[PDB]
Amino acid sequence: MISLIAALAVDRVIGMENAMPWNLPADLAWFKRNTLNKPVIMGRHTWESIGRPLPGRKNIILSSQPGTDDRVTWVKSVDEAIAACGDVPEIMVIGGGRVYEQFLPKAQKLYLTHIDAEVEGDTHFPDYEPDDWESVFSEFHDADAQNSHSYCFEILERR
Ligand SMILES: NC(=O)c1ccc[n+]([C@@H]2O[C@H](COP(=O)([O-])OP(=O)(O)OC[C@H]3O[C@@H](n4cnc5c(N)ncnc54)[C@H](OP(=O)(O)O)[C@@H]3O)[C@@H](O)[C@H]2O)c1
Ligand SMILES: Nc1nc(=O)c2nc(CNc3ccc(C(=O)N[C@@H](CCC(=O)O)C(=O)O)cc3)cnc2[nH]1
Ligand SMILES: [Mn+2]
Ligand SMILES: [Mn+2]
Ligand SMILES: [Mn+2]
Repeated sequence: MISLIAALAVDRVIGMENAMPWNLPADLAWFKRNTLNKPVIMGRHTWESIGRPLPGRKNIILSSQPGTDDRVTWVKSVDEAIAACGDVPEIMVIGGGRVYEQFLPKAQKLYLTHIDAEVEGDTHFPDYEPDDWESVFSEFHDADAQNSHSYCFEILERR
């Protein structure tokens, strides 16, 4: 099974200038809990944005060019990325925009955080078709002293 995990600001913005400008510790904790002990697939730009391997996960990087770091696994196509995960119950696709586009048609589950924040961005999560997806979990949180925007965790499953 393939799942996508992402945090979206208003208008599906996910990034600006190869960064995420907000800081929501509760959402990073949600990301870690839902990805730990699973393989994670990311594109090269997202690898550079994170800047280090994510511990406790098999890190698989898509790039058309040879890898430059043997602490992670480098692959050259979507099918190779999936194969490199082996026989696991759930593969997590962690972006960015171009990678989400390619894996969305193959995904059974979306883990989305909706952040109540207006962000100028240059990268968006794909338009998906709402009729294709059932909401199976949602949890709203008001802003607090640690998290400066309200946010909603949602899990959707392909109908
Ligand atoms: N809010 C969130 O949840 C979230 C999550 C992830 C990322 N982001 C943000 O998203 C932005 C990065 O997204 P992006 O769309 O620019 O880039 P991306 O999807 O992270 O990376 C694209 C790169 O991945 C490689 N690639 C993708 N598909 C491939 C394929 N089928 N075969 C081979 N290589 C492939 C290519 O690398 P080469 O050029 O080396 O061939 C391509 O240039 C940043 O702003 C980041 O902060 C946000
Ligand atoms: N909901 C969500 N939020 C995100 O921030 C996110 N980020 C990415 C890609 N970028 C990043 C950037 C940093 C870290 C990171 O530092 N993660 C630590 C945090 C642990 C914690 O804060 O409790 C990790 O070990 O996962 C992960 C992904 C992909 N999907 C996402 N999905
Ligand atoms: Mn092929
Ligand atoms: Mn197999
Ligand atoms: Mn806000």
